[PDB]
Amino acid sequence: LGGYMLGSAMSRPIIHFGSDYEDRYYRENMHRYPNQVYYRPMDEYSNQNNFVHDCVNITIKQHTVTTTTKGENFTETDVKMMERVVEQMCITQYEKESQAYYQR
Repeated sequence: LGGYMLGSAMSRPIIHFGSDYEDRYYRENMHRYPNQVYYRPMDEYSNQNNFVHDCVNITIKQHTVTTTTKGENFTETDVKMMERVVEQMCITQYEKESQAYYQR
């Protein structure tokens, strides 16, 4: 966390995996997953998935670590469901300042 920020929530997205089962599983148990993602300003690694994967892994880690506190682990399914969400948020965060940076 040594030099990041918490810039916006972007509610709780819905991301239709392609299985009615997962689509319920998430819609029940979404609250354990995030509604905000940490990130940094553009300092290298800023184009397609580069920036997104870095902030994703931090926020998926922050969830991991919040649940090593409570006495849980997110199994890899929950983690992959989180990654869908945490990516969708961070892509939106790229689509703010970086789009002004590439405006001129």
